[PDB]
Amino acid sequence: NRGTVDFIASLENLKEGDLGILRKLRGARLDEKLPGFDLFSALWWPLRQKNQRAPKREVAWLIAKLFAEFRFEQREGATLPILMGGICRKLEPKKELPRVLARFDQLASLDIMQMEEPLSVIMGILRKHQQVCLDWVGLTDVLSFWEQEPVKREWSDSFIKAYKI
Amino acid sequence: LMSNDRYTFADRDWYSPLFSYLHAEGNSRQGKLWLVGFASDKAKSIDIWDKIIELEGTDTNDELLAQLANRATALNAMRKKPLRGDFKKSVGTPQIADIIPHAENRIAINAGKMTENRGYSWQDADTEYGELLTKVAYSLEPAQTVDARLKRGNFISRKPWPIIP
Amino acid sequence: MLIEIHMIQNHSPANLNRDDLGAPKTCYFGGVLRSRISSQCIKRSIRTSNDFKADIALCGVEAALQVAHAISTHIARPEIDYFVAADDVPGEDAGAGHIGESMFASACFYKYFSIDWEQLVKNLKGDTNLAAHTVGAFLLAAAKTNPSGKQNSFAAHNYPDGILVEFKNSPISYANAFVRPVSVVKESDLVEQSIGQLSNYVNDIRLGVIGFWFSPNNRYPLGYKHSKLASRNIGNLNELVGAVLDYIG
Amino acid sequence: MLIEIHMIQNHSPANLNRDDLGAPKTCYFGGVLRSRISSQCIKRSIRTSNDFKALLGGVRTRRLADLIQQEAGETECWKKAQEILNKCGFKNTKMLVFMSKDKIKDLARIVLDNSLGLTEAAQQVANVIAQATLAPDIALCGRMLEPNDKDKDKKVKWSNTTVEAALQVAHAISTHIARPEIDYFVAADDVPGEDAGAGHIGESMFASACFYKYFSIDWEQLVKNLKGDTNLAAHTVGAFLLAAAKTNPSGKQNSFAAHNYPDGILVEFKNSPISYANAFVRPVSVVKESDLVEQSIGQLSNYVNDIRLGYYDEQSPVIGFWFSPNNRYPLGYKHSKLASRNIGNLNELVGAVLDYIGGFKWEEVQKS
Amino acid sequence: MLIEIHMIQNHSPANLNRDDLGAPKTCYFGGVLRSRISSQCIKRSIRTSNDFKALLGGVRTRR
Amino acid sequence: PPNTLFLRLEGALQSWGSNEAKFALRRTADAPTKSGVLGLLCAAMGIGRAEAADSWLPKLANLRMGVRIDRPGIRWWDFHTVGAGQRTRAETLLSRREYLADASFLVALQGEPELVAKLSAALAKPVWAIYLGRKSCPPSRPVCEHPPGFYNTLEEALSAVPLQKRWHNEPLPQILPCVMDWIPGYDGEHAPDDAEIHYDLPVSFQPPRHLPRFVIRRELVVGEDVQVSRETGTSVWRPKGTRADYNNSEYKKVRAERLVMDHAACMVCKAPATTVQHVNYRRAGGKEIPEDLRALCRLCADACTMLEYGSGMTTNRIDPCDPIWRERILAKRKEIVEFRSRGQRF
DNA sequence: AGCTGGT
DNA sequence: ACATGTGTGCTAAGCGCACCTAATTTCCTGACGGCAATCCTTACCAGCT
Ligand SMILES: [Mg+2]
Repeated sequence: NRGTVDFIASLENLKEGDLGILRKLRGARLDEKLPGFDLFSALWWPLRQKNQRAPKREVAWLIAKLFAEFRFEQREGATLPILMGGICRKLEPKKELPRVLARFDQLASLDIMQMEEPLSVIMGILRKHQQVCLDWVGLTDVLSFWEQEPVKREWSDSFIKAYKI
Repeated sequence: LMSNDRYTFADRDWYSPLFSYLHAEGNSRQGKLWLVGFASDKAKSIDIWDKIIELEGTDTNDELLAQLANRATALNAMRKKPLRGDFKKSVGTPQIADIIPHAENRIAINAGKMTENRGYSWQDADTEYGELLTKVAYSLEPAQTVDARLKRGNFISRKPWPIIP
Repeated sequence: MLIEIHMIQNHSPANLNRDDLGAPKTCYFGGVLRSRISSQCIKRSIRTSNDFKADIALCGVEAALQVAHAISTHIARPEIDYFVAADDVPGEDAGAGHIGESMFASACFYKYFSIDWEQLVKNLKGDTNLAAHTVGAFLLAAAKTNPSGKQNSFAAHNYPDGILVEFKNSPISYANAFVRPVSVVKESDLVEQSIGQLSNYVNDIRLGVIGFWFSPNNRYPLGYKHSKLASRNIGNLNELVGAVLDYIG
Repeated sequence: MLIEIHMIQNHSPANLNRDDLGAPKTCYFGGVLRSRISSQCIKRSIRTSNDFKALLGGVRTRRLADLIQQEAGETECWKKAQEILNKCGFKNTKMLVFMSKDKIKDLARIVLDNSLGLTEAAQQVANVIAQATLAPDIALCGRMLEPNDKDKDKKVKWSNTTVEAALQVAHAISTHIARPEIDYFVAADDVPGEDAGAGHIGESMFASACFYKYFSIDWEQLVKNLKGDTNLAAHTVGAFLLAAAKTNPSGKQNSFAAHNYPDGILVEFKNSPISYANAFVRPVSVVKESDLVEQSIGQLSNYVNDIRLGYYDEQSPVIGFWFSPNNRYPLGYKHSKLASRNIGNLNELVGAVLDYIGGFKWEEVQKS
Repeated sequence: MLIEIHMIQNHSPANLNRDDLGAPKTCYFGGVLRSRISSQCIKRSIRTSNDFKALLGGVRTRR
Repeated sequence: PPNTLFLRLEGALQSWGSNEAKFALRRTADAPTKSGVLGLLCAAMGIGRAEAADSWLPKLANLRMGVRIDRPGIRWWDFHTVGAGQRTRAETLLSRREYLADASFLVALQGEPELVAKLSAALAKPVWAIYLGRKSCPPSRPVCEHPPGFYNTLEEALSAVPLQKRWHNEPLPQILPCVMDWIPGYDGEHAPDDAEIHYDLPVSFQPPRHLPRFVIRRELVVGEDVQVSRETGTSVWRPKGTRADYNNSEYKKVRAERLVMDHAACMVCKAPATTVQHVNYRRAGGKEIPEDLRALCRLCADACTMLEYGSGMTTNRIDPCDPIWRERILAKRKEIVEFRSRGQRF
């Protein structure tokens, strides 16, 4: 898509104070603080009048909050079920692998709003394994259509494919 | 018609009477071969069918035809495997028993081609089982998770193992 | 003239139809495995109880019914159970029972009915307005008592939500609406998504009669347009019964 | 005539029921995962509840000979009892047998000890087992009995053991998406050591959910299996109402003391029962205002509205009740003012439902 | 006679119980996320307390 | 001139019985039998019982035909427990039935147009509760589809009909098996040594007495005469709703109506007004009626966007008229007054 | 005197 | 979900950061409980209608 790329690139332009106030708004809707809504409006309004396709609003808000909290860099080919699974091969299959594996499968049966904390723990173990790159555009357009089961099964089969290799 | 602890309803049993006619009387010979099976328990008539099977007389393998002489044990052993556990008379997967007859009908149209062992064998007869088993596994594990895909794949590897009696 | 009671029916988790080994029965449609109750089971459940008997010309000239197998609008989801019957008398160890396994499934179903003109008039019994009275009983007696099953341990008598009655005479089941099993998107219900699929099929086929539609307190509209795909978005108990009564005569 | 009893219970993080692997029970209701509590666990916990002790009169045992041997000071009859039972039809120490406790105790003791026979002794023991219907827990839960046809005698018969269950407990369906939570526990070794580690690192799974609990009484069946009397029937109905409102499943309560109480009661008298599972086909997602209990009650009251008007049964109206304690949780916050007798107690609703049952009172019936 | 004790305690910023990866124990009570301390923690803190020495006497050991 | 009608057999379940069923194992065949479509025919005329034996089975028994497999459905078995003397004694009788699941067919009926002309007005309007050969198996497609025409040969008629497709990304059988009868090209012709015998030829109907017939296999690959059809008909609902309309031509003119209907003023916190808010998002608005909008000042419309953008987006709106959404609006306006940075836009 | 439920 | 209610009259251009950083040992449960029937007969025979 040619609309989400501008959103991710504009997010990468954000300076320290803006993503600090985005960091402070974890688990909080974009209403109880005025500056957070102002920042989201500035990020989210001008990309609908230049390109016809835009992500969903809740996906954009959640992705902005998570991006502020973790601060990765955008790189093609680094979606969640590849780096996930790649880290699962670096594990003991007896005990820890079912633990981390269940932590990953918790994402596949959740709605967009409640995934903030499971995505937080998944990206926390990603940060523990020193992962710098994450395809924010790829994550965003597989998350804006997260409610159709073909993309969920494709994401899971990507995890399988990265695990068997 | 009952799938008891030791039987699974499959199809017309053309496979059973092959040991005593391809080793004792007549043996391998040219001409179209016909098979009649009228099952009866004590004084109850339960079915009747027929089978025109192909036969030219290109020798015989004793052991492979011995396995072919009773596929009912292999089919019941495949049916009785449960989803997880080790109990001996649990019913297993009851929707495996609902796809066995169509798979048997698909295998058995070239039943004599399977009999003479030219290019049709046990190890490639179960390749047709895969599609119905994929869709049964789609019904059985309705989760888009990594784990459910793994159990679906392990469900796919199920096939009837031959028995030497 | 022909009566097509296209009926949706969600079900709370409970097993209703059992095969040899105890599983919920299944069918194959749309390239997927979907849950199924047998037409014989629901047809006998329409009989064998006195609430509907308030009909021997209709399930016996033979009989007068076409009841379809309950095709699920989505994929089958068979689950399994694990029960332990306790000992309740203190022995040297604990646990005593059969320690078996049960199994159940929750599904949203569909069916189709057929009562023709002479198939209801020659049914007769003793009247000519009986050919409207028995049908008028039927259109909501078909949605009166969920069959039977393991209700003493899996109590499920969920009443249906969305009911169609058509007066089209050409017998066509709308099962081709459920060629694609119904997926779930967060903003709509499973029953609401199934009813949207039924509505989307309804707007088709007319290109190449009416739509008498039942929604209790019209929570489920057949199409989110003023150009309603049924044009009869009403329904309250025996109002529909009497409206079919004076539709037939 | 049959009685419906509905509850909406929110629970603390707890594991009231587990499968073989230890996970809380789950069902795929409405296309999404819903937390489940098994009906048999609820039936057992209400059976063993602290108020049923005046009515707890059923025993499900395979050690019948042990029960005979306990009530015999010096007359050892435990091999003779075992062979009498073994030719009764049970074949082994036996299978599970349901009966009344005191009846089998005293009169099986008197019918077993006498040295008058061995074949007819087993026949009359089996008849005593089969006639043991004077217990209302058997009348509620139900009981059949199937002895073997191999390890028996051709001269031993069995009467019709038909007992219908007068209770249909539904499985407690969660009112939202199930969020199964994983608990990580260790076991401390009390004595120290070099390793400074745990005695047992283990797995436990717990689920916090608002359960829609659903029961149903067949009072007509409850008296067609408890003979012509109605006093015991009314006492059992009141005892179940108290027990269900007062007791909880005895799962991992020592580790999760979730003894929270039902925040909703809906008793409606009719001849066509209904579960409000379709009230929550749409999963309940909470908003910033209100709480999960109120949103669940709101969706339930919306469903009660369009099944009291769209599916109206004004031939037999609803006698819909509540347990809204001093109206803390009202039902009709926007339109549903159909709660005819909204109260804030429990003994009052017990007395009311036995009043529409018939001419009974709460205190007078509580003596059978 | 069943004695029950209901305690309302306000705690400072703390991590009094955690899982394998170090996050504090969380539960979804009422549909929202609440922090949680396990009952085994308070049970053993009662057992290994500064007034229960006269009441000790158990070892759930393997040695 | 149209000598053939193409019967369309399609449903969730269907079964045309085979010969190997006298006992409780009742089976089917992988083709609609001759007396598995002639029973449909007789029901479509509205008669049955012993009337079909005379002048209805021999009225077309001299007429050849051919069948086509759109997709080969799989064989399914259903448990069936007849209760006998239970709804004699309670001895429950037992059985098992064979069901062909998700199979579409196309039968031909060739030779002359008078009987086909009588038959064309027999599939849609005249009925006796027609089904797919089994009483409890409904036809899911209009059976009167594939209109008649002249195609002289069996293969031309059987391949000159468009082939459907349900969804776009669907597997399609590239070989369509054809079941055809025996054509006696000359008197004394003997059948080829691959033609299996099928026993679907009734000479009476009740009780069933039968004759056998010769069946010749035939093949059909797609492309030369048969081809895919237009699908359309979106089977995806996903409730509709428009969005993001600044102005086509009817927002400029419709903003002013409630601007000066309310006398250039606000409504909640009355003050000179700038813009218009939208309530009751039944339609986001290309054509808007003037009794749903809400001309309302800058700060409290910003508070309306406060409340809407937070929490659910949905289709229900704020409607600052009924006083339940009042305290939140005023509080959000207070923090708007306290914390707005005009130099940081908006 | 036959009939029917049991062996 | 910036535009449009200008109302004497509301500017604006240059400028926005780089780098070192993430550890491990060991610890992981034993046993007991797992359903019976009924879905064609060595068929005549005697309790009694
Ligand atoms: Mg204002």
